[PDB]
Amino acid sequence: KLEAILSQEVEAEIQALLQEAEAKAEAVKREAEEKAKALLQARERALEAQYRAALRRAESAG
Amino acid sequence: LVEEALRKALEDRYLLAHEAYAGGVPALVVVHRKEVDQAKAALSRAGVAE
Repeated sequence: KLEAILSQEVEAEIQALLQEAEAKAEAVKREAEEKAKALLQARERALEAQYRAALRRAESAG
Repeated sequence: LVEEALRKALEDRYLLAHEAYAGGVPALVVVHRKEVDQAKAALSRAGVAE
């Protein structure tokens, strides 16, 4: 019938839009994990540096 | 004539309604959006226009 056409113009948009917004809610969240990981990768190198420098200084000093 | 033309053109998912006024009938055909061109084409072949 004619009401069955109407349910199909909607039922198409409301999956196109909600599939799109579940891949932005994916995407932001993927970059959020890859940032936190990298802000701790730079933190890891820094600490190392400070320890290699530190020990050399105490060897020289002594 | 108009009803036949519309029915073949537009299947059974078109709505043709009419209501009188004393003499002829002003008729309204109601059709889905994007089925506009087809709907028009059907009126144009009978010689009836908007």
